[PDB]
Amino acid sequence: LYFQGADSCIQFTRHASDVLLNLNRLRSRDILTDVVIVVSREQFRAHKTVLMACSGLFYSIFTDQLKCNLSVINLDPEINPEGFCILLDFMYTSRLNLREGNIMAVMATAMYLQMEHVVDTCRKFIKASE
Ligand SMILES: O=C1Cc2cc(Nc3nc(NCc4cccnc4)ncc3Cl)ccc2N1
Ligand SMILES: [K+]
Repeated sequence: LYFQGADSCIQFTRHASDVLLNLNRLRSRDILTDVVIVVSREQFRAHKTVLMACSGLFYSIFTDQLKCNLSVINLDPEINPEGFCILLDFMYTSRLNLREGNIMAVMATAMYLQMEHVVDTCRKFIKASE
């Protein structure tokens, strides 16, 4: 479906989420993935443009003339791979699987990746939990 947006244009309600769903399908089938992110010896395949669109750290890395060519990126080995996995899934779905057992790891990983809206959200859920 579509609607008449704030401008004159026709706007498609599900378009952006459909694009993201299709990018996640590509990721799931390893189609056009162009980088491996390595965390504590676990490898995660992804699309650089999606990483950059969601993360300040990945934005800085891939706009750098030297680093934009890298097909492998190592993160700080103190990073929890589960924390990374949760944020990567978020990037491709808009859904953040936050819970008691993981929220601290997720918040620390989001801070490192410069995902400021996720960091704020984590703060609110920790602050309410106290
Ligand atoms: O009108 C349109 C818009 C459109 C987008 C895409 N792109 C993708 N589709 C899927 N899966 C569904 C699919 C697979 C194979 C054939 N048909 C549909 N996964 C990933 C991507 Cl990137 C494919 C076809 C069409 N047709
Ligand atoms: K670790």
